[PDB]
Order: sequence, then structure tokens, then C-alpha cells
Amino acid sequence: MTAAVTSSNIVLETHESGIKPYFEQKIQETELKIRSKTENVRRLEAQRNALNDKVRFIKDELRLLQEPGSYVGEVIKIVSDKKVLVKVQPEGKYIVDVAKDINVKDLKASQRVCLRSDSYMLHKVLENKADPLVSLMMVEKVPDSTYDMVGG
Amino acid sequence: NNNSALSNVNSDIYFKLKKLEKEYELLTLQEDYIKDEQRHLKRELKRAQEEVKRIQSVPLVIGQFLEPIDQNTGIVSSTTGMSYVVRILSTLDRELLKPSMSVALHRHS
Repeated sequence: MTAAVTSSNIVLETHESGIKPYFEQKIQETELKIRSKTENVRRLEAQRNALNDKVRFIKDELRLLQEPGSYVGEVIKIVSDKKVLVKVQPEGKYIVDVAKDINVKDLKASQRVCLRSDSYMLHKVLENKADPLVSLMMVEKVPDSTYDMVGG
Repeated sequence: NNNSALSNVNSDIYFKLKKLEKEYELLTLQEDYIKDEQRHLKRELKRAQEEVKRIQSVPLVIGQFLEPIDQNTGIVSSTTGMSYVVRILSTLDRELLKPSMSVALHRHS
């Protein structure tokens, strides 16, 4: 009916625009003010979250550092009694129970494993092996050739 | 409309915001407090490291680094001729460590 370009029908709805600035300064003032405090409280949270990450990695890492022993082994053979025959390499042989990550059908002979010595508790496979055929070839030491090393 | 009942729109905005800014006065309470937390966390770091430095200093035993297995776990052969998979401590070398080089290990840990 009445305009939003100005008002139509003077001092009744131009009266309502007349009384707007008293209600309007309060809510516009609080709007920019209290939103910038939302951003600020979040800014100073973010700062200490960053510090938290660094300080707290140290304390849990203590557990890892204060571990009793590790001991790399190798599977001679499994047994279907749900134990494995493992030759620890500096020491001797122990038949010992496995963890949940691996089982007797993920284990085969001549595979290197990692141990967490909770009583020689098999943990993971090791990501390294040195082949016994590669021993001979290493100590010989040969690189690859092609037919430009023979050609002519 | 827009300009018909303009003071009925005003009053509702005003009542809402009076209440919500009391709930945001608890967030300005938070803003003054987290300034205090950041200094606390820095003092606990200096202490966190102090802990581990006790472990760093002697008694020690001397090993030899063979090869990494991740970058947070490595392999060493100790000079008792025994192999251990060990934690790689942070804030150390990782570029002369990964090639074969002497390295210090703790004796009780």
C-alpha cells in the first residue's frame, strides 16, 4: 500500500520511520560488535588448539618410548594350533600366540615379521626381507646390461 | 507490508537480540579465559620437553641405524647385537638419519 521508497500517508507511517532510528542504532551496533566477538573468541581458540596439538603429542608418545623390547623374527612355519614357530634372529626359537591383525593363513614360511614383546606377541609383517639368493648376487655385485654392451 | 507495521518488525528484532547477547556474553567470558590458557599450554610444553630430556641424557647405549620402516618407526641394531624396532623421536634429524649413521638409544626404555 505505502511505499518503501519513502513512506506514503504522512505522520502516521512517516511517523513510524520517524521513530525508527532509536530502535535501529541499538541493533545495528550490537550486530557488528557481537559478531566480531564471535570471530575473535574463535580466533583465540584456534591459536591454542594449535598449541594443544604440539604439547599433547609428547605425552602419549612417552608410552611408545618406554616399551619393553621389540625383536625381529621370521616364521619358520605356522601351526594350526593357532601358534607360530618364530625364530628370533639375535636369539632363538619360540612358539607363541598371534594377535588379531594377522593369522595363520596370512603367514607362510620365510616371511619376516615384527614383534611387540608382550611375550613375543606377533604384531605385523615386516616391510623388509633380504633374499638368500640376493646375498650371492649382492656380494658378487652385478648391474643390468643390454645389447649395446655386446653390439658390433 | 514493509512500511505498514514497521514498529512491529522492530520490536521483535529487539527482543530477540536482547536475549541472545546474554548468551554471547558467556562467549566473551570464554574469550578472556582462553588468553589465559595459551600461556598455560606454553609452560607445560617447556615442562613436557624437560621430561624427555631427562631421558635424552645418559645413561645410554649406542646403536647403528640400518633403515627406516616408516618415519616414526625405525630399525636399529644395538651393539649388543640385537635388533629392535624403535620409536623415532621427533625434533631430530631425518636426512642424515635415514642413511646409515650412529644413533643414540636409551638403555632402559
